[PDB]
Amino acid sequence: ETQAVEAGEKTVEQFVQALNKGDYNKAAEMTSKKAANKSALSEKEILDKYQNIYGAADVKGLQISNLKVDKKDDSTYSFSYKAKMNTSLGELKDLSYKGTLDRNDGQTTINWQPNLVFPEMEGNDKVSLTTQEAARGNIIDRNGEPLATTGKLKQLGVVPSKLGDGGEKTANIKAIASSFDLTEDAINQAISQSWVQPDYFVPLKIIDGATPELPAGATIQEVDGRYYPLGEAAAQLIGYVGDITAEDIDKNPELSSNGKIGRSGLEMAFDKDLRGTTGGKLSITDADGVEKKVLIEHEVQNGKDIKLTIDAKAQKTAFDSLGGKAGSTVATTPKTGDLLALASSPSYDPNKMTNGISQEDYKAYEENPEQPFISRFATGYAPGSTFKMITAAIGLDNGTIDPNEVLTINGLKWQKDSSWGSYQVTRVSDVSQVDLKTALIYSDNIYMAQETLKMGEKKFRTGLDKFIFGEDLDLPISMNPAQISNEDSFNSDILLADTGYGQGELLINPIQQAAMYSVFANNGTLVYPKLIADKETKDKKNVIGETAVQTIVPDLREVVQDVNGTAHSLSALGIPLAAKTGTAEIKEKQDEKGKENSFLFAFNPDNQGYMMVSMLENKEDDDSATKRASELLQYLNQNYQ
Amino acid sequence: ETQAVEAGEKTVEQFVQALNKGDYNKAAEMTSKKAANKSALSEKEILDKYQNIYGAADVKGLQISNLKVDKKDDSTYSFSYKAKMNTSLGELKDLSYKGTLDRNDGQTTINWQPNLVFPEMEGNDKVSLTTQEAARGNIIDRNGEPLATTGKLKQLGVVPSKLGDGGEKTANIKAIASSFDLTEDAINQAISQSWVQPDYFVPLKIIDGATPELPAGATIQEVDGRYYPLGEAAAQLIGYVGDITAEDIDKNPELSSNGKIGRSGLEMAFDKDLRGTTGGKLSITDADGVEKKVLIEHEVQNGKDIKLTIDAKAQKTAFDSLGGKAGSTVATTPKTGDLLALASSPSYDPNKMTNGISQEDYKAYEENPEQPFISRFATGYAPGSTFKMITAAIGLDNGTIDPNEVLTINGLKWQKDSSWGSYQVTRVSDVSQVDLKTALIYSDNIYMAQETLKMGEKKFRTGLDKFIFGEDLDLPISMNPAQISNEDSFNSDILLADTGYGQGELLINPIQQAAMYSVFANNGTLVYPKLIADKETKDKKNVIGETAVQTIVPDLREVVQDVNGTAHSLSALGIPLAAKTGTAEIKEKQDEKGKENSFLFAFNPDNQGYMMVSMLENKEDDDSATKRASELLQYLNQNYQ
Repeated sequence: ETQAVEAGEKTVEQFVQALNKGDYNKAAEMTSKKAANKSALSEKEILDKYQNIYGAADVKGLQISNLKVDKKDDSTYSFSYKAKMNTSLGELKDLSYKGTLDRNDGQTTINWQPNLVFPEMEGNDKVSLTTQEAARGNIIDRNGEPLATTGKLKQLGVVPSKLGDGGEKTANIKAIASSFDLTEDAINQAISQSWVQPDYFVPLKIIDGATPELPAGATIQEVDGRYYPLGEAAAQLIGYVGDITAEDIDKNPELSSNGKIGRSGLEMAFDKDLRGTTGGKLSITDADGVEKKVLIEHEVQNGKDIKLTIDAKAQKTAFDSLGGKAGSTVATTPKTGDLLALASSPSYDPNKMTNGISQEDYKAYEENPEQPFISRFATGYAPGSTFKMITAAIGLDNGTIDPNEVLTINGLKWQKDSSWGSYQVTRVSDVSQVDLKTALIYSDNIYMAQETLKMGEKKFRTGLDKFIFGEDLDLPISMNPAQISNEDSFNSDILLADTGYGQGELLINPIQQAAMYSVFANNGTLVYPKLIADKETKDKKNVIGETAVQTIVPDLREVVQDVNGTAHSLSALGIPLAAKTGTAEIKEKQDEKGKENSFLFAFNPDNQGYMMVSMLENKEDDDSATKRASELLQYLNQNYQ
Repeated sequence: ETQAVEAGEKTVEQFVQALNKGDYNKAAEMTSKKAANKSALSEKEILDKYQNIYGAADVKGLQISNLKVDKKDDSTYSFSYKAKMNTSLGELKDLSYKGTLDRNDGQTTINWQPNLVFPEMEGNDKVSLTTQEAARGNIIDRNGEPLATTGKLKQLGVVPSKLGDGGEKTANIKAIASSFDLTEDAINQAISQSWVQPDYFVPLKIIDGATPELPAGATIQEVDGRYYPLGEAAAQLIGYVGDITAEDIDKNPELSSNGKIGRSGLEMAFDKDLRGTTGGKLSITDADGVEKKVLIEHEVQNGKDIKLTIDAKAQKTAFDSLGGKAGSTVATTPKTGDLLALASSPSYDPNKMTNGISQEDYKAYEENPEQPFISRFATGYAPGSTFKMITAAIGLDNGTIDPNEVLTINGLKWQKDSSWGSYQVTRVSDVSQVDLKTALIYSDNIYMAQETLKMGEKKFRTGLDKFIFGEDLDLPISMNPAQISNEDSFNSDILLADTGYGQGELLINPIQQAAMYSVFANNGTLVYPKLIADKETKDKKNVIGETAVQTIVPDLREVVQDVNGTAHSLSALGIPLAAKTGTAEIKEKQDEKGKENSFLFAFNPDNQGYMMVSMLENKEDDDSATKRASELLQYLNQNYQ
């Protein structure tokens, strides 16, 4: 009967999944009694064998194939199969397992033998694992400057024994507390943890400068560890690493139990390329200790470096220019798409995170209303009033907009008709006669709203659709694709109008904005941004017409040159600029009034060497993105031609 | 020299693309002079030949392959290639073209011959095309009732000659205007269009009932055409058809120039299956008229029917119950996912659209603030306070919620702390002691907000992620996938709290809501909705725990049974119900105050025969989804067990 063979195969498959799912006791309970021709061990001993051995090699994911179950005698059935499993040294493949089953009335059991752990095992053999951790690779900028590297850090700590009794003990703590900027309550709390022992060195802080006077008990020790040279200026992008946990290993055995793992940003995105592969040997030995079989063996491979398009000098300038306010700044070389800077403010100290951080300091980052953990350059926002230049291009392309047509606009508020109720589009300057150029120079939202309505939704979307809404940019930074609105239709003249000047339901992150605005530096060609230096330049032709660009850019030079251009403060710099400012009124439930976002777009219209998009989120009164752009503009202009 | 062969191949490729892009004059201008051994015709005559022939067969998309260009003599090069093109009768494939090129100094030209139109053509041959339009298929409900079919419509019209002079002419118009509900200005305007001729029959309207008294000039004629039996009650779903235009044919030659095309809803989604394929013959004949070659020939294939899960009776009831207000109602048989009703109100008359509609009536639909064209069942909305039951399930699954724990809540407003500013979560009933059951019965948002905050974002998302946010449901209805929020993180306790009771940045359309709530009728298993009757049932196991369902459903029965349950009016019906009401406060720019959306969720907890989700958008004071649910609930309960 194959009626028994059915159960035979079934038993082995159950045994196999029991091991696969790490439930060794369940597997043990499917074995025959301990005997000469049956199971070599008892259940408890089998359980202990797998737990000990499979645990030592971090075995995980036992999968089989080519199963066969024939019969040899009434009471015994032989079986065989190929198998593979993952370990802390990679996958073991094409392993040949075999043994026999014991049929008994309505019970089929496995005559367990040590060879069902690893095929070549017999009797009291042993397993040995040896390993070498791989060194983590580095993240460097476009010129080789380090962004994430491995430094030799100075570490301060105290030895309770060499501290004192009561007299100096209290005074020595004072000395080190002031000498190294440390709350003396943190020091006492540090030295009184359950693990601390009178003689041990109790680590306290990392000295990131020249080592000063050392009081009694205070001492410095070198330790290797990750180091982020730009600090918080590039924390959201770069991210940080943390101690590997038992839980991380459970998900991926190929990590180093004793190592570091990327917890955020690029460190995580490229954790694999950066961590390399563990070196080592997994072997079976005999009772004595002689090597009997090498299951896996390979030399360590250190992590490889990742070279970015980022310009460390630009990153820092972009970040510092935000003055610790909520905002972000993206800078590119629009003809190739290189991301020179990806700044987000406020930020967090990645060196503290990776070197052990106070549980209250961490919470301080989380509860901070300005949310430093957010990567603002990868977060979607209404693009703001700057978007008028896109709407304008579309209008010129489709013929809806005559640059010379002059709209007559009275006052600072406008609505199509009474169906809009109390809603009205708003502008800041009351200019009566407004043509396109005048609308761009003064940032006139009423003009663009009117032209958007004139154009109509069908044509406006036809133009928007030629951009990148909906697309997943090919970047190692988590983000959502830009959207025009929540649905395929606005179903609203108000929304259509608001979308026309960058408000409405538009969500476009800064990287996506720089991507879209690149058309003005490539005659209507859109150039996708890139972050990895070696990557090839990718673009998308005919997003807007060359005529539209040649019409609009001269107007954008006036936004700077003209005495009433919104970006005229930048004309003083004396460098060729084409720019466009913008705002975005946002509503919040917590705030009585509404918040305002300030934006700046700018590039060199002579050589198309650089481009930058900057924004201050929920700006303070009198603050502005333009007000903070000079240094970066001077720097990019100087080095990117 | 292959230097000339380069140009030879190039010339043919240019000639080919010129034809491909329909620019026949450009192709003609690459031919040699008219001669015995050169081109058979002049350019103007070649131009006219393609325009006439390729135009007659709606040729489009000429593509070649296996190009070869050898030489025969110093002055002549022979060429050949396989080709294919689309036509009004489908694609022509494996066509063998051949001819010769004329080299001359630095100019290579094609010695054009009629065989470069169709391969077997010679001299003064002709092309003939004959066709038979396919009959459009039908859209029927789960029991065969027609939803989109082809009826024989009665059409009223007038004959100006048989109308009068001045006396009866003015009086006869009065008679027909009142006898058929027609503005007599429309009648005069109708009979005075530039095309109208004294003797012609001027069509005016479609009589959708019994034909009444016929005044002088008024007459009725039968015409075949699409007919929608449910009318506006299923207009958004079904959609309508319109006259095929030259522009439609330009995009797809396989359509019938003389036919109908789906412009919206299912009629469009399944336009192809429904339209069938044109029958006909494309042949080449000789000067005389004798058939010389049949290029393509096949019999017509009428469109095939599409059978939906919809229950026409339920569709109409669901639609009528909305009383012309803005809203939508979805109904299913949650164990299989069948969509019994997909109602959206207000609506538009699909029979008017397909039978020619006033340009002002069409505009009336568009400018209507309630936007009847929107398919509300496929539009994303904040799910509302009903969502508390999902949040509750997650809380029970992860152990954050103890059903018996009693929160003490004072008043109708609550905020975590002062960081929330003036923002506060709000509830309608001031119940001091609130446990889960009590929170569900009274629809207590403060309770769920507190539990959501307690649970925390990481766990809340872990639970939400087991649902269908992000997924593209497999349905022939255009929609966007549901979203939890705009980003992967809320970055806000307020948003986290609001999301907990169905507000915040949640966007879930009604079909997606019914999909999610199906877990309560399948022990935590989610069952994907289906619209096509023959389609196989698809599900997703373990979205929530069986314990959570067994805990929550009894509470949902109390929402109906308990005297203070929000859905207690429905207890009168005397049918087994488990329900949950909800609201959603929305803000608008046009309105001074905020708008409110009312929702109802309900199903039979005894047999899981049906489920329904209904919503009134921007409801009028005192209106409610629950207030309008009885008839549908009585009907579904009766027929879906």
